[PDB]
Amino acid sequence: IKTTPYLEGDVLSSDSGPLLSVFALQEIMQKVRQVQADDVQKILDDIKALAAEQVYKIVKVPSISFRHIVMQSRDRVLRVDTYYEEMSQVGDVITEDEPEKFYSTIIKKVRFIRGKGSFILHDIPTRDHRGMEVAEPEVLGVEFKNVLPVLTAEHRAMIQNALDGSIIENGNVATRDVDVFIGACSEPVYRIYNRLQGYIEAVQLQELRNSIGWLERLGHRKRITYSQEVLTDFRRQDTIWVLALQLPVNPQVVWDVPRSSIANLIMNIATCLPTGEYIAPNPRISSITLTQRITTTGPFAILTGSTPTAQQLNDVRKIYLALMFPGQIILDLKIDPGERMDPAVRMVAGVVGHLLFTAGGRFTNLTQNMARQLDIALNDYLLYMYNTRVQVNYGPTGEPLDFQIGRNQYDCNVFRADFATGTGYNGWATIDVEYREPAPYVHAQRYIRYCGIDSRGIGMTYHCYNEMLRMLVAAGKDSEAAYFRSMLPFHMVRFARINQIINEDLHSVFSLPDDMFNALLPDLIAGAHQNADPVVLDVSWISLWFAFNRSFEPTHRNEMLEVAPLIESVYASELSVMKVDMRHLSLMQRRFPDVLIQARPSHFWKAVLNDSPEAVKAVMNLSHSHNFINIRDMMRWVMLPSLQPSLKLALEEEAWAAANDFEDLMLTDQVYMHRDMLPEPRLDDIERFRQEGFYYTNMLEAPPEIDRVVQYTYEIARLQANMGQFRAALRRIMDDDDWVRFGGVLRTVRVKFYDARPPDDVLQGLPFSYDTNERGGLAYATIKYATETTIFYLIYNVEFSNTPDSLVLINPTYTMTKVFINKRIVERVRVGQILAVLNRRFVAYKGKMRIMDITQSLKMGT
Amino acid sequence: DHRGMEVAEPEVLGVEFKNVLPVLTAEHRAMIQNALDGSIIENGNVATRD
Repeated sequence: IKTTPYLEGDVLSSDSGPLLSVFALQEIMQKVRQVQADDVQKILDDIKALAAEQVYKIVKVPSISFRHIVMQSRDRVLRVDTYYEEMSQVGDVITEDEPEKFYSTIIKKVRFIRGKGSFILHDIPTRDHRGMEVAEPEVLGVEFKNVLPVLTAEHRAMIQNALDGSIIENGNVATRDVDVFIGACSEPVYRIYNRLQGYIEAVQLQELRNSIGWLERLGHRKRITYSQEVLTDFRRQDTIWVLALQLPVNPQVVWDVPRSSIANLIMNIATCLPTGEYIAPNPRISSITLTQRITTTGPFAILTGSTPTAQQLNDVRKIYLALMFPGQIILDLKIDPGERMDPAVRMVAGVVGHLLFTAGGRFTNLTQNMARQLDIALNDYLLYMYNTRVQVNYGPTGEPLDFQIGRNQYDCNVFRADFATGTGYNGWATIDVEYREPAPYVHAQRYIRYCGIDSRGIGMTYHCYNEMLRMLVAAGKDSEAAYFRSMLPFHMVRFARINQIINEDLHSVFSLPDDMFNALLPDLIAGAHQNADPVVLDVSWISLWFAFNRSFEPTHRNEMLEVAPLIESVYASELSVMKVDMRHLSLMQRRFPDVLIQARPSHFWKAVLNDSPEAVKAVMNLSHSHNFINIRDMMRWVMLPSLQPSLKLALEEEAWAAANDFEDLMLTDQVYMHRDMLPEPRLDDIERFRQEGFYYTNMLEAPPEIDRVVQYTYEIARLQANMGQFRAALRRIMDDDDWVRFGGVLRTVRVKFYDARPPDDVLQGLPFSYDTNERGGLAYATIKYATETTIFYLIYNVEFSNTPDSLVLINPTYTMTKVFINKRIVERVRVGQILAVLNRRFVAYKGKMRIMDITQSLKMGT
Repeated sequence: DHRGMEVAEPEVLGVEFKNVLPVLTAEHRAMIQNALDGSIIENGNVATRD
């Protein structure tokens, strides 16, 4: 099957060009760009990647959560957990001038803790010892290698046997027996791991059966193309089932998002629209000699023999898109002052648009302007008269079609456009919407039938076509009357194919709800679109004639159709996660009023949308660029009740529950400034320095005293900077030797470990930045209240005593700032209790367990 | 945006006072700034437009 040829510049061609779905996507994006104007394969692949989303990581060995530092001694070593530094390094600079940056950073923090907390064990290694199953040293949550060579032999032996005593303990659960042992893990990720394990130990095989049944229901509805049943091999007891997602999605959740009509249309295009070809009713007629084709003289004879080019091809496929989407796509005429042509093409477009397009009834895909243009064009054609002379009887007004024509006085004024019933178009006294059975999607019960026919036709006509022929036989134009009489079956079969495409392939969650579809036309006639918004595209004149002379026959179905329930369920789960993120952000703001920063619903929405899958971000961005929202929409949408339960949402809720303590999130406000003479090694007598070593930090181990300390809130700091005595005040008060606090707001802090002398910036930086703008301003030099601040852990290398050139600070200097924390990050512990972190219960499934989920396993598709 | 509220910049207001800032004291500038920043922006509807 190949399309009928079209002229390309000077030579005919019959190639299909780009895909129809790609064309629709680029046309809609270009249109919305023009809307705002005062990659299509990338976005399609971004939508495709939504299926490949994976939440829980099946890992061989849990991540190491501790490490050690040893310095010239056997009794004690320093220990540190890596969780705090990994939590801190994902930070970003914070100012209260940017609430959206603030809350986007918080969202990044909680997403990081959720992602690092979600994991599970499958195939742990085992070793044997005297018939006892013992875990390997590497599977633990604590890694130690540097401590072994340096320690005294007795301590080495008494830690070696204790390490060897890590015997695997056996136990049984609902899935028979598994392996249990002790381990070490940090608190938040262990809480997330426990929550995930508790969800896993829940059993919902009945939910699996219901999901299978819904899949089969949708499958026999889509029995024309969807067929995949693999259930025969699933039933083996040596398996583990992870029901991470509930498949019977609820369309109300995804249809509650305000101004989401454009995004829903665009992603329905992405996931359902098929690819076709454009075929003439009589193939290969464009190759025969033109003398055969242009038989005589007339407007129809002039348009006969013309051939289209790429512009008309694109406009014809735009027309077909509008026909396949009645309630979302409307059309108008592309009008410019540069047009010049025969009015014959305008007359034929006028006479044919009444047959091709529908108005009134239950749905209309034309504008009032377009309907009026079609009416005046048909008036011009009916008044146009070249080979005969017949009588005409005009009416009282100057309206189009307000006359009577023919030997019998026949009223053509019915064909004047009216949206109340649709007399002049295909909605004229013919049923088009009907209900048969409860659909698998509970909001898309309707069936759309053009011209009242169903594919489940030879020689059938319909009402509008019958009175069209009645018009034309009253007008006495028997030439094109016979032409339309002969061309009837092609029109009927093409509209049957369009009906089949509309009713069968397009059934998805993204179809417009029935109430909104019925209320679209009242909103259109009223003029105020309070609920939904369609889009209107421009199309040329002769594209109508070429559309009536062409057809649409599919060749390749949409490849994404095999995972569309999966991607839509994931998409709804993402919406639910974002909504609960909004809720918990609002609650956290209420919970901590004195130190958090006030933001608006728009700020919260942008913050929660900043970290999101790319397809979701792009579709929301384009929808909200096309159509607007206000604070009222956010305040309503945050209060709506519906949610989509999921493992992802449960993990998010548990992440918030662990993040109730905002201080544990590597955020604080306990930053202080106080001059300390920076300690340095004496480096005079070599042997004692080698035996001792030295390490230092700016840690505040205890909170400072309530007296001899001042506070600077941001407003006082701003006013002092605007005055210009900020440096003087700080200088005098620090010459007074007092503590100072930069409290009021949350500051991100980084942590970093140093084995040598660092650059001077981290040594003696300041919590603020001071910039002296040009003289003659309103407010003089200004202050950025918060900037990069880094707590540092300085531990020198004893070997570098041979080369002090990289270790001497040349000239003595002061240390400027200090930070207070309450949690333990690095602590000095005696070697007698290194193993004191082995306090968490690790469980693991056997290797022979086959652990998976069929909803993600189905994506093979063969 | 100040304290979560939209406040217009001080130059949209048709008052020129850049010359008298260096003569005021601490308290005077404090009350002048406190009065100035409180001119929030309210929302309204005109001809069914926001």
